[PDB]
Amino acid sequence: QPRRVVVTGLGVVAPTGVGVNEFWNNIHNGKSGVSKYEWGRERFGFKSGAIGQVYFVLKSERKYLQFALDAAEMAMQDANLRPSDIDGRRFGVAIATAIADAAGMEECLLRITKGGKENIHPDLIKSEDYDSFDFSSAATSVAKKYGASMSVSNISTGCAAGLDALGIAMEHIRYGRADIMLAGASEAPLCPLSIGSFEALGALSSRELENQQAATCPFSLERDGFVIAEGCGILILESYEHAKQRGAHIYAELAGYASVNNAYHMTDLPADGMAMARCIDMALKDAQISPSTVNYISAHGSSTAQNDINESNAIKFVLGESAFGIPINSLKSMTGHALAAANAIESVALCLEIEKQYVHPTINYQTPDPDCDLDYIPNQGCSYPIKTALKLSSGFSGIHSVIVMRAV
Amino acid sequence: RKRVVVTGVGAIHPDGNDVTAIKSKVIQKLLSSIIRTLSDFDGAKYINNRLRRKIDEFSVYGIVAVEMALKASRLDVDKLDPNRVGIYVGNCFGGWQHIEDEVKALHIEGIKGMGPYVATAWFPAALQGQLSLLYGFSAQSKTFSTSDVAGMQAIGYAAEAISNGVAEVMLCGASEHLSSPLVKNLLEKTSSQKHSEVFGEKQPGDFSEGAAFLVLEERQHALERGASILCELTGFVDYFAPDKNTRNNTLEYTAELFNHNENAVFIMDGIYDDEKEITSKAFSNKEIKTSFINLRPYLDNQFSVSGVIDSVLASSFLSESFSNTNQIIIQRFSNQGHVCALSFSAI
Amino acid sequence: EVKIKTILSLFLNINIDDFNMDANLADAYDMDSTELADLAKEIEKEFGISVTKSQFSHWETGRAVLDFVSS
Ligand SMILES: CC(=O)CC(=O)CC(=O)CC(=O)CC(=O)CC=O
Repeated sequence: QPRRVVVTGLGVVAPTGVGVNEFWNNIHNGKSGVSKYEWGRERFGFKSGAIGQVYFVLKSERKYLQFALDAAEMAMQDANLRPSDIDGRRFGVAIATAIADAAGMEECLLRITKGGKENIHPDLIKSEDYDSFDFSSAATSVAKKYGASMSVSNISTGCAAGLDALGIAMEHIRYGRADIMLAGASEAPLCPLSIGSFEALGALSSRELENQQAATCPFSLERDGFVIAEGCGILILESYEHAKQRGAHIYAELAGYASVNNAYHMTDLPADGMAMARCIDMALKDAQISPSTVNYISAHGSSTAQNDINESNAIKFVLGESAFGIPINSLKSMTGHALAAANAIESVALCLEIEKQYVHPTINYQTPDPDCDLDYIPNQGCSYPIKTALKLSSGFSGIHSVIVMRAV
Repeated sequence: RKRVVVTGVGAIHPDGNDVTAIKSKVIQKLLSSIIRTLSDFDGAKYINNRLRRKIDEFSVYGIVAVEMALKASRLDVDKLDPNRVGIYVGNCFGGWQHIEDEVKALHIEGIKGMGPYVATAWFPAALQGQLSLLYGFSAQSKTFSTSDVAGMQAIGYAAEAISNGVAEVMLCGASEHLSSPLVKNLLEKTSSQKHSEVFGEKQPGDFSEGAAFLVLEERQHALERGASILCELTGFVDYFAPDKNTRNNTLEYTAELFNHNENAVFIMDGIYDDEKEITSKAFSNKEIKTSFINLRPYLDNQFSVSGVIDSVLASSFLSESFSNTNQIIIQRFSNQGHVCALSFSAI
Repeated sequence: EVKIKTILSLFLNINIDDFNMDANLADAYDMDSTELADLAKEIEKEFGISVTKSQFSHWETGRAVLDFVSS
């Protein structure tokens, strides 16, 4: 009765590239998508001078909704799905986000208060402003466009929301509620409120650098915070039987999913990484796959002091002495951190890696950290035969999320 | 598949600061818009000053609701295995009350304007993390921000997690704080005039803030410890309607929850005018005959809390406390065109 | 001064009478990095002087915060 879940379509809007073809070429060669920005330091007085931008006066550009519609269009065209193939009742959406249209909410708040100086003017509140506060704008808009009548959800579990959307999408297909499922995440956090929030927290990279692209350096001894980014990842998940009947192209099998809590801290991550290790273990039991077949890991790799040590020790706990051989990488070295969107974009990259039997490198690898002493594929990538792949994600409220992907 | 049962419920509302106070008021009322605040409420006794300083009021409402629900369930929380307990939350608007002044001050002063708790206070997933630190619950925990039906999905997928055997206990529910100047002025103006393209025009109604939570747990686990079982969660429905044609077809999936039961009470969304016409026609097709009870005029629009607080009341009604009903089915739907429903059965 | 002691008392949730100014914040009062950043923000608010991450990292005790604001 339980059914296998497979990825038939990919759509991505990332700083490394917009579209599957452009996105892959750049991450293959190890080209940074990180851009230097001026309005952070000059206007607001942030120590950060690097962002992951895809393309000072406040603008409600509706990027969160835009990136979701663009990625969904690319993913549905890549999957080769059309009204004839799609059964509305058995087709559902699951697009996750950490802050949704916070840019639109921030811009609305400052407009109605005239630059945040005065109290709120009721008359200046427009009819269009209410759409900004809608968290599931991306989920419902995509569901409307392609006629999805099955469960439409918006998981907002911070930076683990991306994999959690893929997780609930996998459950819908496996337990026989849906045949097709549009899953992923969209994020647009390059606004002063979002950047200032992390800046104030001290989670962003703040060290003085000649090259701002090097500011994101996962598993390096120099790392001091994550470079914030924007973008969207969309995966067309569907049943193995449903894909074979219509003769669809299969990227990879989404085998298992698991999620736990740290019960430690909201932002800080512990060194031992026991919680993340338990999440990897439960994901493998869920997929019914032995840890011995795992020969590649797409790590979260934010390039903070606490995250990279947490994941390294977590992989060391599960695999043990066999952990050293396994290639482990972070896409956030090129793309930066798109919060919930980063899980989906890395999940799109992971599907392309298994398909093309290639592993993208962790760029900007300077001085090797004595604590982080695993294979991180520094600077130059290579061809590698991936059997069973792991995908680690972490966010606020001590949330760990793992999905197990597999070659068909 | 595993059978899921409700063992404890907790909610706070302008009508009451506990489940018994709310239930007694709505029954009494059963026999331009404003935001209704809580009366005679303070979170000094429940939450310590260190933690309360750094969290928004929506997280405060969530923790007091969970504490009341766990106390009613009579769970030995210390002896419970933390790896087999999860937290499912529904929250749409986040926590603006804690960060509003800091977002405005950022554009005048600079970084000095906003402090370091803006990153954890505002986001909707703050409540699940805050609960997980206090109680130490470590199992699968998710937050939904799907407009209107966030909390309705939270209960349904918390039951599915127990069904598939992910956790034995689940703290599922929702919370909202609408009294912050930004969302207060927004709801008082725009929400009244806005119609649903799928469903139609809205009924005249106010808004109310607060929280509602249920202690869902596996049936054998509940019987093991000798728990006072309120009711059994028998069915969950989660669909979407892009247009008016599919809308009427989707309501027939809500009719399947009844199992052709005549001794059933149907709690309705109560937001939109056309609901009673289209839902009754769907029941007429499936030969379903039930009683219609609307709680929305009395309880108001609470977004994610709406539908969850209904399930809190429905659990209390079925726990040997209308005449004699053995199944209560609650329906909710969004502006964009969701269709969500939960089924609760007696004993 | 009294303006410093009242902040550290409120932020850590300690009785202002029982609070020690010479005691370690990280060890004794289990203070995290976010609370230290939040403390530094309110030093910028009250006194009106520039405070960076390099400067407030050395604030080991309640006497260290007093020695900085004097300079
Ligand atoms: C836009 C603001 O004001 C800042 C927030 O509250 C949003 C937020 O904080 C989302 C979030 O939790 C991100 C993580 O979990 C870690 C991911 O990188």
